[PDB]
Amino acid sequence: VNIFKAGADEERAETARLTSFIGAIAIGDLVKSTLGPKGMDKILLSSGRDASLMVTNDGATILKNIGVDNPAAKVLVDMSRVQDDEVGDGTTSVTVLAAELLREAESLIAKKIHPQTIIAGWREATKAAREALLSSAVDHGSDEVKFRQDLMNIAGTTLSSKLLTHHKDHFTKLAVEAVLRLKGSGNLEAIHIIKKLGGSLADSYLDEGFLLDKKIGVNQPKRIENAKILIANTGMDTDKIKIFGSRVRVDSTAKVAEIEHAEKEKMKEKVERILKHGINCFINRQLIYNYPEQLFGAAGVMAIEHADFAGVERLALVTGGEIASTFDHPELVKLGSCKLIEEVMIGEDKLIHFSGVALGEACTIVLRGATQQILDEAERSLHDALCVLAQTVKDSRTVYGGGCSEMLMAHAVTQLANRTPGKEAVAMESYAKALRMLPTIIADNAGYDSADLVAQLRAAHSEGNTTAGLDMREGTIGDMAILGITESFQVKRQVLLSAAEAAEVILRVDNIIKAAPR
Amino acid sequence: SLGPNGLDKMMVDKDGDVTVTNDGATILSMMDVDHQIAKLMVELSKSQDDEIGDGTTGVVVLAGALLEEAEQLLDRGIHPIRIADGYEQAARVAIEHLDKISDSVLVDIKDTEPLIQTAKTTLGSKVVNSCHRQMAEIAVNAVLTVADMERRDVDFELIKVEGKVGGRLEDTKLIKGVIVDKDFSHPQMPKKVEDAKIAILTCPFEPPKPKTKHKLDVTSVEDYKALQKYEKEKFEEMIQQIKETGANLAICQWGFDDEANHLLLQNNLPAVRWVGGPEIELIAIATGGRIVPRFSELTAEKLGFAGLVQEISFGTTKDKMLVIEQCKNSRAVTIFIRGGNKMI
Amino acid sequence: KGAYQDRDKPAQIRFSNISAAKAVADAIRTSLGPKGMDKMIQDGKGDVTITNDGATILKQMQVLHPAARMLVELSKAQDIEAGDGTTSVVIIAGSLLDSCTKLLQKGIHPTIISESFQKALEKGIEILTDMSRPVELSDRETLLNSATTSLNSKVVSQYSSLLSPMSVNAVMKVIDPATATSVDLRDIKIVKKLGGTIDDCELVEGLVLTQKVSNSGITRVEKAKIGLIQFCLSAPKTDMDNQIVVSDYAQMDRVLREERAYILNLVKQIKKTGCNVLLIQKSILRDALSDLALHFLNKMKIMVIKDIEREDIEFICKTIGTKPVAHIDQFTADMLGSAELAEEVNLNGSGKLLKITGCASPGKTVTIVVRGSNKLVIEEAERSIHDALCVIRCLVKKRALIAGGGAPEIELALRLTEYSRTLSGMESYCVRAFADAMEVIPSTLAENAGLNPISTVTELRNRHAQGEKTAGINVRKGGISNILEELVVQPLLVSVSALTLATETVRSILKIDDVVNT
Amino acid sequence: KGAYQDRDKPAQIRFSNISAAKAVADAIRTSLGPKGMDKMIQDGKGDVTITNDGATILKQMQVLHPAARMLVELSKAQDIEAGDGTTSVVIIAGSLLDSCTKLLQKGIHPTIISESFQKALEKGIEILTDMSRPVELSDRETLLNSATTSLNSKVVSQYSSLLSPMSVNAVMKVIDPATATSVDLRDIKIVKKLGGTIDDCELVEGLVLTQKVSNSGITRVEKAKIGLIQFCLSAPKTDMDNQIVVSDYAQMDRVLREERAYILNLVKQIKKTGCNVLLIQKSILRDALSDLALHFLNKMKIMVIKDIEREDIEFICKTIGTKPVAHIDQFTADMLGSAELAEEVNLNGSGKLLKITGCASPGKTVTIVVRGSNKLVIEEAERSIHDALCVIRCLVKKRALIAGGGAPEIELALRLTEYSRTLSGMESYCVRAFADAMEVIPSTLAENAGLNPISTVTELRNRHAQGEKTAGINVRKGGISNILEELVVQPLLVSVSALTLATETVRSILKIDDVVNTR
Ligand SMILES: Nc1ncnc2c1ncn2[C@@H]1O[C@H](COP(=O)(O)OP(=O)(O)O)[C@@H](O)[C@H]1O
Ligand SMILES: Nc1ncnc2c1ncn2[C@@H]1O[C@H](COP(=O)(O)OP(=O)(O)O)[C@@H](O)[C@H]1O
Ligand SMILES: Nc1ncnc2c1ncn2[C@@H]1O[C@H](COP(=O)(O)OP(=O)(O)O)[C@@H](O)[C@H]1O
Ligand SMILES: [Mg+2]
Ligand SMILES: [Mg+2]
Ligand SMILES: [Mg+2]
Ligand SMILES: [Mg+2]
Repeated sequence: VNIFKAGADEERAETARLTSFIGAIAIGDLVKSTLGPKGMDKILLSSGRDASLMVTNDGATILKNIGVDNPAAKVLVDMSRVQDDEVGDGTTSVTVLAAELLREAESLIAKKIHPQTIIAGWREATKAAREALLSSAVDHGSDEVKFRQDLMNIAGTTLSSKLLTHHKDHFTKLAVEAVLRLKGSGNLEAIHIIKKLGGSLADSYLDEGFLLDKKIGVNQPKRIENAKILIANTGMDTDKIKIFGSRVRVDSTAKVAEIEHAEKEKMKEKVERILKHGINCFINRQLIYNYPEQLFGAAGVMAIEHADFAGVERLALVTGGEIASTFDHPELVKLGSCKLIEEVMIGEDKLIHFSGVALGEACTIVLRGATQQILDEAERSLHDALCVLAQTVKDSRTVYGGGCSEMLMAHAVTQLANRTPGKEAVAMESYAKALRMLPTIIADNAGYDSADLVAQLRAAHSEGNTTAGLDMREGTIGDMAILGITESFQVKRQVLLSAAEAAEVILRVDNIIKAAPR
Repeated sequence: SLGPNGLDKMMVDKDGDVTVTNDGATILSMMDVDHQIAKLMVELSKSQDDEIGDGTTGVVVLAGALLEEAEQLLDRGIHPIRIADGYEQAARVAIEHLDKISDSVLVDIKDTEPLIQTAKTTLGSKVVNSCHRQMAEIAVNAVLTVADMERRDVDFELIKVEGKVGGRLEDTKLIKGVIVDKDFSHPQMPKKVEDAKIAILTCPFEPPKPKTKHKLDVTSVEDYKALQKYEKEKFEEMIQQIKETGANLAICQWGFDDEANHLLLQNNLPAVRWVGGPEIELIAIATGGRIVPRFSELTAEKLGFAGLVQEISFGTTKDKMLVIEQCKNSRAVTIFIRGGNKMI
Repeated sequence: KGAYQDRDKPAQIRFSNISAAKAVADAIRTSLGPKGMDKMIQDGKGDVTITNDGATILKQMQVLHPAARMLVELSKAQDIEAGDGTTSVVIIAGSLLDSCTKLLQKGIHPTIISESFQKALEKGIEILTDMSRPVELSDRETLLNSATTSLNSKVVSQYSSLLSPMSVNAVMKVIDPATATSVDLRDIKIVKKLGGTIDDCELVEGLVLTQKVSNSGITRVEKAKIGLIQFCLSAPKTDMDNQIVVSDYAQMDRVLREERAYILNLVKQIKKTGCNVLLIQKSILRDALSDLALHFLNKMKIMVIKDIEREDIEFICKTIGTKPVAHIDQFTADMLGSAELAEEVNLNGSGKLLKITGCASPGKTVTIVVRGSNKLVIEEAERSIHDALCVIRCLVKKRALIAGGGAPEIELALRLTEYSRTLSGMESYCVRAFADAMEVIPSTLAENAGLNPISTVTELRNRHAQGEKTAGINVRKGGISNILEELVVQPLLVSVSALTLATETVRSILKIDDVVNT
Repeated sequence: KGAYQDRDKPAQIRFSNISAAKAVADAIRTSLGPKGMDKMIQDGKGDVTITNDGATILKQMQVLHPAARMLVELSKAQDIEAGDGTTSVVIIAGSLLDSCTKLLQKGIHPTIISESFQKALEKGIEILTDMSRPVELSDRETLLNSATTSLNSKVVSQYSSLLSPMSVNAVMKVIDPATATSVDLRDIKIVKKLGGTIDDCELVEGLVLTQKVSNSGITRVEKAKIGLIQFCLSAPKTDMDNQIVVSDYAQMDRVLREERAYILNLVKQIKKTGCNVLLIQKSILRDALSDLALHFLNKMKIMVIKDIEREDIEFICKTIGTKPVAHIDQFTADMLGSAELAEEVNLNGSGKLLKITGCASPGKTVTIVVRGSNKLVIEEAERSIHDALCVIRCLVKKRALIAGGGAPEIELALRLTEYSRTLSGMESYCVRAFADAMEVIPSTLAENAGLNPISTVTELRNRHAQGEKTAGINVRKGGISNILEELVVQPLLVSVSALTLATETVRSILKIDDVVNTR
């Protein structure tokens, strides 16, 4: 007898894990074609309204854009998005590793092994692998030149799997420089990425100051030397007295004429109070109406209308001023400083160029490609590189990439498995196989002999050479210490832990109950 | 599902939201069924959850077994009422024997071992048994801190479990303070202060207005100038009255405007706005202050004490949160959970 | 022996993208050169357009393939960067994608083709730079040659003798030809009105308004004193709630008299400054002009122009040198715009047009008015004028001038084939294909003119092989001749931007291996 | 700590099969014993039957589940082998499958359950065989008691005084009780006609025909000389294509005269042998009777009967003693059956019958004619008489007799549970489940009789534990008492075959672990 609903169903057997495994493997196979320096990106086309088209390489936006149906696919997409939020890298890596973990899981359950046995084996294996990765982590930060070289290597390895690889030598350092302007503040919003079409992608440059996409007023000057910027968050509009319930109730036209004259005079006195600070520039958050603009033009200052919260925050960071709202006491927290406020033209548009800024705490990156999709992909991948660089500035521990860290931690898992009895050992062996399946995939997407390369790496790591990985520009087994394929320790640790946790949570379901759709 | 070796159940709702859970009450909660007995069993699990919170699957399985044995018995031509009477008699006998069988565990803050062991037993069969040791300890400590032992009552509204994605399950901790998904207004002001006298406040930093409808007639330029002066001095007096109580930090429930934010900045007095009502109450209970509804009655003895307030960034995203730790004696605590998934 | 590469979907997707790009290129192939005839596009609503610009043709035509959309974005990016060549860039991209399809069929990895195309582009940019000759301003002859060349492939070609000199005069009368490094097209206001013929297009150093004079008593003003107004000439009303209460019978007389006196006061202050024509900004929430106010203005023998857009205030101020007023107390003749003449002209029953001409203050702005029988020719004429202006902007941007008529790309094909012959490896074929895929432009120019494409291209290759550079197709002679003596030249920036943008977008297209519907 | 057995599909299939078998069992569970009432089946077409036979109930009720089809086939197989107990067998199979679903819930492999069930079967066969007593034929009392016990649970129970003695007479008048070892039921021809009441059923040692006499001038013949005919009494016609050509006016008269002379010669050859009544076989392709032939036969004062089916000629020859005749020259009095009387009997205006009585060579064949108000009661009476005949057949097959009224299965349940208490292991639970799974028959005997089932079964177990065997449920007394004193017995073959077939069917069902829907 059926009891649920019309449209509600239950899969309480091998069918449930069949659906979960096939969905996770579909996610893994879709994401798999975008790993390594030789990975190839994808086109996302919307069948709905506006037919949005986006060319992308990373797995986070690929998985979040598509509409997944299988709940396991939803689990993988959520894990990828969470991992992108946490660090900003390895979303494709974590999704692929989870997919291979589930594949080895179904292979094991074919051999009639209880899922909790696999769970215990995986817990022990991930503990050992995390311990080995932590033991193999190299650290810097005390050094200055060595840490800068490490940052350059991290940017290179993060940016080599994307389109900017075509000009990687130009871009990596640029990204590093941007992070070097943050001065340790974990504020990625201090970085502005302005994307304008036209010209090769090698024309992109990190500005030596700031760029604002706003407009000068009518009568204000359009160039200043030795700027004294005051940044404000005042009204400058009609500017109601804010006492709700106030109205003019008079008996003549002279009275209302006098009241409007008083309103204009109070606005004039507010502008005079602003000018008393000793300024030649003024940046406001919301609109500036016609009378304050006229007064500013007459006085001889420069005013900016409608610079949003992000704009004023970035100007405050790059110039050093405070966000003013009340100008009663000009002697309190002071202004900012620059050296030129020239208007500079890019493409066909004009932007305000703050040069000679007092502080480098914020900056702008100009992205200029030949196609809007190229601009979007460059922006997303540059965001990933900046995220990783900021994360490794916060925590300078690094581990070698190219599969070397994966190979060594898989070797540790294998060594632990060899000394553990029972059916746990095969679970840990499957864990190690799934973990080693990543460099296999990188070589496959590259197009080399994956089996030979992986066997060579296994032999080299078992011997003791703990810095061996895939040299992809030639396709052999090289030394990541000499070559310089580094990676953030935080990124790899988060990838491992998140993938293992998602595999564990998915594997222990034996019943899927779907309610009737709305 | 019941038992440490049990397996989870993954349910999607009518919108497409996935929950991978093991709690029998919740599992039966999203199980949409039409048959009346299934509805009764769902209500059974929910009631057992509400009264106790443990053994939700156990009562469902026990009821199913009891009904199966009842069916086998009434197959032999016995009245259902006799089966029910026998079930009640045996339940009485089992309750008496289970009263006889038991022992006691001492519940004091001085020794927290048996409490931790019982919490560990409960935490088994759930995925969080990955850690299985520190979460039991934090749960025990939270209950012992919040509970009012004299009344033998635990108020669950003093425990604020909050989950944020990212990190690991190792980060699930017990803040003996309060955490709020807000941030200091006016980002120029400091992101942290040391031991702070807090001014818990409700009315907004805006010029007052009576609830009754009103019309303030302005009839001359002198009256207009007087209104301007009234606004300016209202802001200035409000800020100076906040300052004169010695508070290093203020908290307002209803938010405020720019002409107040700059005054709070320029007087070196950080504050936050748009804090929810229950969050205000939890802050008041934790930091030990008193909620005041008007600036005119903000004294020195109505402030609270905070060990430290911190603004925390939470990874690459820009979701900043405010945490208040190290109160003199916090009767309300917070349980903070982190992980690599929403469902986890 | 080798990787099996079981997956065949990437190959199918790549060939589909190449086929779509080739089809899109062939669609507009017949719309290139002087002999190419324009396309006709009618969208879903019954609106039609007669377009020869590739960007417009591709935008109006709602394509559905991702490669086609990337191509239309490429075309619009090339228009933004240069303004001419938006057809040739698409043709080049599609043609060399069709060239690389057989490279894919020959067993070559897409990455090798992309890198080899990058190297070929690197060589080609140097080839184009060497082929060029320096160009310097104040040489009106070469500027007229470039403008005529830009306008030859448009419907307005027969008017180019009366339309290119004014096209270059517009640019020369806006920017200083000494230290410019860029020009702006925003301050070149193209105003279009239906009626007349093309030979009636005009260039005015003053200001053109489509607004209408409110007081139909005054039409012409000699020695005009123009003054912008940003406030309102109506009954006074404060920003906050306004109310007047009447309790006696004399109060109605008092309020009427006081309102009349207030309006008369405002008009008297306006008139006493010598202002003889008034410009009222388009104001909402308060009547900009009152009937009594307009009556008083007419009584004091003034001309009033009302309903002026907010975004046009900057243009008007830059043209006639006036400064806006938002308060009557600041309305003075010391900051009042002046002009020699203000006229309102009826356009033979087709419209009413306002001219402010002879502005005594300097004006860094000109205005072009375009005339035509029907609307389609007017749209195409303004687009062609915009193309000529963009060509002059390219000349100003970087000072480098090359020949046209097929000569640059055919010389590039020869040089790049010779360069590919010394590049033994798997990239030799790719550089050769890139070199031989840039002969599509001379072939298209030959076949669109009715010439014999095979013999024309072969004779062009022979002529350029002997070093007879700057030799190309001539449609007046109907053969191949030196182009410089025929006065057909184009700025180098157009060709370089086209080549670079096409190569970058083709590399991006080659990086694609899958398409999935979201 | 063992195989995971990930696939739960086989367990679900087994539970579904067990549930379907239990549903089929307890659907007809209310049709057991002398107090269980019969069902009414109305099939898709406009046909209705009122039946208590388990085999017919299960056949007419077109089931869908494969296990239900297995159970209906089991019931028909038990009907074939035994003829009675076709309800108890399906009840037993469903009941012990219901018992074994709990075993499947206890983590016991199906093969172990099947082997333990087979061992319990092997023990139960011995228990039942030892419990019985030898029986000797030609003992009217035991035969009558067995027939009455078979008929009691049927609609004709109130007629058991008139149906049991004739039911045993039918069997005893076919075989020789000296050396039979079996009985062929084909020679017990059952003829049904509407009308009358059940009390007018009759047994005849002669022959009964549903045909009608061609000539309505003679109906009663005394000292009749019956003779079968397999040739056609019409104008001669050869097997190959036949044609008569006429070219004269005298040819027509001549051909008519030859036809008449040939027919008259055939009829005279028939008559000169002393034949008194004629039985003409039904011959398609050639009218076995012509108007001229029937005219001549009636003129010679004879009785003629036609349209006799080819399948009944063996029965007629075995009954009255005639021998088939396919040629006129072979028609003589040496191969001509004789009878004391031939009659055309009218059943009070509800049809007509032919009765041949007093055959001088009484063969091993009798006939039963049944009377009834409506068709349904007639069909049910036929089924009940057939069940009684099958019971006597089983008693003839193997000579062994057991008590009834729940005594055999309850005694087997005891002896088998103390047998299980000596086989400690994994199979002890399975054997105990088998032992306690056959308490269903006594429980339902108590339930359908209105007695309290739990107390009745408890008293039954207690009284067979005290050595007072042959104790069971009595519905006349309304309690529990000795069964042989109540004159309720059944042959050992019935119960032993029921148990064996049920156990085999369950052991076969328990080996299923998947179902596939073929195209
Ligand atoms: N230039 C390289 N050489 C060798 N291995 C690399 C290189 N670049 C990336 N990898 C490896 O490829 C894996 C995935 O890289 P990537 O595709 O950049 O991940 P994501 O898409 O998350 O940025 C990383 O674990 C890294 O170790
Ligand atoms: N008079 C001419 N003689 C020969 N070739 C010409 C002439 N005018 C233009 N061309 C060629 O036609 C090509 C296409 O130019 P045109 O259609 O004006 O703009 P676009 O380059 O955007 O298609 C140019 O490459 C140019 O070399
Ligand atoms: N007079 C009676 N008293 C008690 N039990 C009886 C009596 N007659 C029959 N039974 C029991 O009823 C059971 C079923 O017999 P019956 O219903 O005639 O055949 P079937 O089982 O084929 O339907 C037999 O096992 C027999 O023991
Ligand atoms: Mg990366
Ligand atoms: Mg529990
Ligand atoms: Mg052109
Ligand atoms: Mg019977």
